[PDB]
Amino acid sequence: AGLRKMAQPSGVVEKCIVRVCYGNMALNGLWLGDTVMCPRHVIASSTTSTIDYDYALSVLRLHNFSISSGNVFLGVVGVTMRGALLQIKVNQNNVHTPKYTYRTVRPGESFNILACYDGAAAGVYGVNMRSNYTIRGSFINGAAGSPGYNINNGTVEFCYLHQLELGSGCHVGSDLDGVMYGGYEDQPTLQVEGASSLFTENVLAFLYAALINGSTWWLSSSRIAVDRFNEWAVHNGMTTVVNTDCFSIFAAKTGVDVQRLLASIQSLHNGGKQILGYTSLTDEFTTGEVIRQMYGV
Amino acid sequence: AGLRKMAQPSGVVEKCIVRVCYGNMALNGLWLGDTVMCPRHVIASSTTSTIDYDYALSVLRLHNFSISSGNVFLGVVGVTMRGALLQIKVNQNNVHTPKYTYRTVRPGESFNILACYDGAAAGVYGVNMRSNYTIRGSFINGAAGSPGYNINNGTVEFCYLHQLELGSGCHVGSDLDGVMYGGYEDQPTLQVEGASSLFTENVLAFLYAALINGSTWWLSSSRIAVDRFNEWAVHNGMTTVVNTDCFSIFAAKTGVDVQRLLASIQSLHNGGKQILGYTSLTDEFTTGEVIRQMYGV
Amino acid sequence: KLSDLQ
Amino acid sequence: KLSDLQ
Repeated sequence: AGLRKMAQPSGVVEKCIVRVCYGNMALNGLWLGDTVMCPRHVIASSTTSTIDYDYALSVLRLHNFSISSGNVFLGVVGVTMRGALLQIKVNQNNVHTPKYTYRTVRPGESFNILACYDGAAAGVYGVNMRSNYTIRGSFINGAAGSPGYNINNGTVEFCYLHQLELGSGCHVGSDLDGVMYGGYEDQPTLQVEGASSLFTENVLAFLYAALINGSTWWLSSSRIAVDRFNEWAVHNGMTTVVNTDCFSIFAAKTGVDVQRLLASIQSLHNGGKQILGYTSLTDEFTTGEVIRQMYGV
Repeated sequence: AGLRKMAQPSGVVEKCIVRVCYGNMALNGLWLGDTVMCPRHVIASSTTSTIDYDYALSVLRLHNFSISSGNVFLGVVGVTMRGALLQIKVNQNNVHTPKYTYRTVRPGESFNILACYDGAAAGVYGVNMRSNYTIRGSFINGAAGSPGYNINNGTVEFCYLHQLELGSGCHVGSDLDGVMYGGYEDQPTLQVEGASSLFTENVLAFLYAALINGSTWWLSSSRIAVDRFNEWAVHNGMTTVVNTDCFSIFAAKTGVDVQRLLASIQSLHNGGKQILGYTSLTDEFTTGEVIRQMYGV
Repeated sequence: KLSDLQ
Repeated sequence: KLSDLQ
């Protein structure tokens, strides 16, 4: 009845991971139907220089690939490049292909990361898309191609394929159409991520989950309208509040409306105490996650 | 780079979860072979007054049961009682039963919770057995029967079946032989858990992981031997340091030995600053966990 | 607070 | 710091 960052169960995704090797390089791939999706930088090597990917695809040789699902080798039939991904046609279907779609995450949305190494799932944990389009992950070299997914009502939505670690430690991926999140480039060049504003609706979900669990000292007596808050938010590293309907069930079980939380926020953005053992305001938790851990409808 | 409390992929355990319903009680159970393991308070009439389990077991009628895997309902052959669990024979064998063992975990050991509701896995996350034999989890009503497990070279060791939430909010299970962790009772009584103390070998693993991540402000110059630290430890809420070999690799990659961390542990036990995201010392990462997120073999 | 069987 | 392609 506390609050844990949680992953949705990973079984419907574990059997879609493969190892993708190309000459000296190796990373992970996502095998759906008869196609393996993987970061295009498996086919080019570069420490400091940029990479000419249209050129490296042209000098590609199919018989240089070596792809495996566990210890079973798959035959490479062909390859096209889509964005920062390779689409590799193989000689057989994955019979464990789930019912799935592709979706691109917006900032603030939560999703799960199946952390993979040498073509096998090793760990799973929940993340949240930051406003600068990075995530706070735990990846080392050889984890590229680790996928991110949400399970929505029986259907796996694949939303992320891991690409790189920015110089600052934050993690960047593409969606499964090959679009790099945030417009970052899959290059070893210097790239500094823009400022990350806290996603306010998740901070609201967090504060509500604090009340439901006891934390209440921070609650302000004042009350600010979404309109007046939103004029302030965009200059103080926080997003506007668009939908407030999602919080009515929290205002019920707590007796605090969103306007009194928006007033506390304008003070907390504060040395001090530990709200739910947190020192700053966290936007890791969506209204969804918080309700599914507190109630479960 | 990065440090995330992670769970192991849950796939090989997801197909073992069933819903166990008796009367107006409903909770989860663990279906291995032709038997379903579940907490015994599913057969109590009320769970808010003290329960006499020998009575409840005598007036039990198998036709009152409802056990299901998905929307497939299994029939109940027999029912015996072992500690705080029921062992329920069923007329159907689980073709998806993995290679499995039972193991009782000691304090300081990490494992995975598959959090289930109404017979279905909803979330996966990693926990660590505290010295008071409790875990800091996220469980609400309906969560009992949620298994804790570790995967080992392809064997699933089951070590935990969730049972109750103490008045503090900490969580208690039994092992799969039926024995409660820490001698707690599956009664709705006021129980107060003992003092918790940090498993200091995990705190060292965590400080090393912080030094790798480039966190180093907290390091100290002085150094204390293991035996001197151990007699301070037991009066300041920390365990004794027994095996120093576990860290044999971290020092190499960091150039700081345990004795330097021990002297640093004595200072932090502190001042408004953070380590790898944490504000006090955590014991929830084992050395074998940190090894994987830093290196991988 | 009383313990809650779950 | 340079980006790490991983």
